[PDB]
Amino acid sequence: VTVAGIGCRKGAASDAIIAAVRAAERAFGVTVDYLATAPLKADEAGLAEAAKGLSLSLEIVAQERLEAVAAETMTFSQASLDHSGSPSVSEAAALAAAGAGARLVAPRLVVGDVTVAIAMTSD
Amino acid sequence: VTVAGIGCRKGAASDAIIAAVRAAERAFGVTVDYLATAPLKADEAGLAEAAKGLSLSLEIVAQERLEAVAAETMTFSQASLDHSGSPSVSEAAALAAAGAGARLVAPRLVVGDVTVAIAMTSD
Repeated sequence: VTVAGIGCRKGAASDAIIAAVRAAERAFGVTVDYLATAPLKADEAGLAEAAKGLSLSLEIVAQERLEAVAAETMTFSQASLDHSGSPSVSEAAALAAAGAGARLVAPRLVVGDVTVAIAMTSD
Repeated sequence: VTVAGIGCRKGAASDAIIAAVRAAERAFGVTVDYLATAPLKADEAGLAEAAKGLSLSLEIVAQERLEAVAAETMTFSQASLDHSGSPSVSEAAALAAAGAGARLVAPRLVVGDVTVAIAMTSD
């Protein structure tokens, strides 16, 4: 199971998100079967519409859960990230939705101004 | 793990959703640790804000996944629902987010015009 964590600036078109996910799939040789995000801000419709377009489920991960995941990856689950220290918001969202013990399999990707983080889980 | 599937009419206040979830918790003797919904319609902000207020994650379950779950519960997983035939949209959302083999543990609840379906999973 592979999760794509999505971050974007307030006011992002659904087709920009869709393009970003499919570009991530091609660039990394993965196939996303689940979408994830942090608590969405002022604009929220673009991301929800893109999940519909991609025919994928979306998990809007609570801030408490994001914080927990970020804390875990800095203590004993440091093998979950492929960079130093704290995960980014999108990275922590993908890892939270992925669950235990997921890991990040690709470097942080920005396509336009949509951030895509890919995580894969144990199974 | 216990999932509450949420359905509401277009234009529902976040506090109405919150009230509905906490009333479900009290009425059934459960504690919701995960929220779920069907592809959201014209209004979408009320439900996302309520998950933030309840400090719970939300899964917006894709229509393909909802259909699959509804199909499963009418074939061999009929023990997942406590009524006859097809699950409701909220029931199928809660069961999808809950995963395999969840079951519905409480009857369909409406509080105001917010529908709440509670599912519990194997673990």
